[PDB]
This record gives sequence, structure tokens and C-alpha cells, in this order.
Amino acid sequence: ACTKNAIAQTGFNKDKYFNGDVWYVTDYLDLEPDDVPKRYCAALAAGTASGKLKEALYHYDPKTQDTFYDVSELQVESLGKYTANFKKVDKNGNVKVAVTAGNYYTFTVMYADDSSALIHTCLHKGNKDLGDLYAVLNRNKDAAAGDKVKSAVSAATLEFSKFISTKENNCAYDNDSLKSLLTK
Ligand code: HEM
Ligand SMILES: [N]
Ligand SMILES: [Xe]
Repeated sequence: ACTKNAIAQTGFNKDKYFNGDVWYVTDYLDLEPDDVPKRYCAALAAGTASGKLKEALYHYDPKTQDTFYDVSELQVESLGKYTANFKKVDKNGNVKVAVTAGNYYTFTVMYADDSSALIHTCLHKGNKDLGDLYAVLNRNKDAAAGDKVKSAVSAATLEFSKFISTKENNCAYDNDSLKSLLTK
């Protein structure tokens, strides 16, 4: 179960965040820590496509090779806070699992600049019990977390030392599929 009402960044710049480009997860923190593996690869694209607010997601477990993509349509709750319904797709956007009620995530941008961001999600997926997930993002898949985003982690009353890095997993990403999936 989730327990946090994450606070959106004051002055969040939606057009900059949702610019159609790719964000990589470099570090994450799951408050129900055994809900997710200790080794993982994740990235997203975020943008407006034909007037609709979208995300394209990519998950990869580098040990099991479990892979999945999703396309999300986001509804606005308040600036920097969204509710997203998702459909699982192949990398070309063909639907594998349709949008369903009960399958959604909240998405809150707690901090962002041009290069880095801190987000919170609460995933809901059928009768699974999932928790609060925080993720440090960067535009550069190899960027170490800088002071701006680490300070934001502190300002959320979290400890960056507890976040798990994705950097030693040899993660490789298909940016082209993420960008094209925004349209799907
Ligand atoms: C960048 C923010 C993230 C978002 C918005 C997000 C969103 C989602 C969504 C929508 C699903 C369901 C996909 C489907 O069934 O079609 C999912 C599943 C999952 N995510 Fe994430 N995710 C994020 C980051 C992460 C990270 C960093 C991890 C670290 C391990 C992770 C681990 C998982 C796992 C293990 C599942 C499978 C859940 C299950 O079926 O039991 N996710 N995520
Ligand atoms: N997730
Ligand atoms: Xe993701």
C-alpha cells in the first residue's frame, strides 16, 4: 500500500518536462522494498502527442530479462500531479494488455530541471499490493546524481544513501521506441 501524498515541485514547468524526450531512472527507492528487485533498468519518454499528455515506459530486469513497455495517457489532478492509465505494448505500440480499470499509477514530479528530476509513483495493478516508489531521473543515462536532485531528496525527508542505483546493470535502452510510443 502507498502512504505518501507527494508534493509537486513549486513552479513545475510542464512543457519542459513533457517535451517528448527520454528520462532514465538512475536511482530508486521502494518504501515496500521487496515489491521490486534490487537490480533493475527503467526509462520513460514524456510528452504531448496530438494534444494528449502521454508517457511511454520501459522496464527491464537485467538478471531475468523480463521486459515490458507501456503507453500511458495522463490526466491532470493538479500541476505536476497526474493519474495515468496504462496499456502494455510491444516496442512498436501494439497492444498486449488493454487499458483496464484498476490498472493505473499516480505520478508526481517533486523536482525537475532541464537535466534531472525526482518523481513519486503509486502503482495499482489488479489485486497486487504495491508501495510508494521514488525515482531519480536524468537525461543522461550515465549521470551521477548531482546536488540539486540530492537536495530535493532531502527536502522530501528521504535519504539518498538508501536509494538503489541502476548504474551497475549494463542497462541499454531503445530511445527511438520510447519516443515513437508517445504517439501510440
Ligand atoms: C519511472 C517511474 C516508473 C513508472 C511510472 C512505473 C510504472 C509501472 C507500471 C505502469 C507497471 C505495470 C506495467 C504493466 O503491467 O503493463 C510497472 C510494473 C513494475 N515496475 Fe515500474 N514504474 C517505474 C519505475 C520502476 C522502477 C524504478 C522499478 C524498480 C524495480 C520498477 C519495478 C517494477 C516492477 C517489478 C513491475 C512489475 C509489477 C508486477 O506486475 O508485479 N518500476 N511499473
Ligand atoms: N513500478
Ligand atoms: Xe519506467
